Amino acid sequence: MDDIYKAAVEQLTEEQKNEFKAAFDIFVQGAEDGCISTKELGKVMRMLGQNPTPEELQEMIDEVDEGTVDFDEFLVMMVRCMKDDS
Ligand SMILES: [Ca+2]
Repeated sequence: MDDIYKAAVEQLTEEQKNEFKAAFDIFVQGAEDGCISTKELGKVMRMLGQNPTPEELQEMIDEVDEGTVDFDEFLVMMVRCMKDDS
């Protein structure tokens, strides 16, 4: 895994990582596919209680993308968004 991504992922509990993977898995044909689309990214995040805005999703795709989001990118984006709660 990318070392910076570890900055983010180390913030997650094991319970969180498992919950987040189960949510991500809803949005892929797991037998064939490892990424969700950029529209689905907002959906999985919202499934986990986050509410990213449309500008934010594009920014996150610009900054964290290594169109498509794999599981570790998704985790980093979750961590980012988790930190904008008020
Ligand atoms: Ca839990």
